[PDB]
Amino acid sequence: MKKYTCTVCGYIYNPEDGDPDNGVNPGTDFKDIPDDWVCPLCGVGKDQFEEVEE
Ligand SMILES: [Fe+3]
Repeated sequence: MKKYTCTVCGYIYNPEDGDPDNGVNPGTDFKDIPDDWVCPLCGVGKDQFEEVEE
């Protein structure tokens, strides 16, 4: 829950929005995101994501 950083490129993930365009429905917790999922426009993979305190 809450938003999250990428790691370096600068693509903050928002769970309330999800990333449905990429395959992650809205309301998907960053933890629940499949490890097969990757940054929308960056090539690294979900790792070392800091929580964004909205
Ligand atoms: Fe990225």
